[PDB]
Amino acid sequence: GQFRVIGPGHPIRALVGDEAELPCRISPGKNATGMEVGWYRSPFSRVVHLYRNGKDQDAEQAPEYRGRTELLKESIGEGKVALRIQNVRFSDEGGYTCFFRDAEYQEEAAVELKVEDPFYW
Repeated sequence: GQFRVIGPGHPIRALVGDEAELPCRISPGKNATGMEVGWYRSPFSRVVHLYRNGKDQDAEQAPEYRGRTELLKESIGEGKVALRIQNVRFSDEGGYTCFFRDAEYQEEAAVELKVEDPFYW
């Protein structure tokens, strides 16, 4: 085996109508720009976002995420990425799984999203 994939040890907190950033990275950090990086949605494992061969693969993500997601690559050269989901809604709450795949090697990490409507604060 090679690297492990890890996410934050806390849930991500987002507000309805705003953006949420779900981070994940490989450890130890190394260049992931050339790897396949993906995010899937619990519990049917629908694809939230898939990056491969240096491109976001719009056609491979589930229809509902089209136009709502971006993979932030600022730190991908150091093995870290963040899935940015726009216009968050309560239905986005829950579990997500991130994965980094290098050739035949792949690892994953679980990320949880909590959502609140600030109007009701």
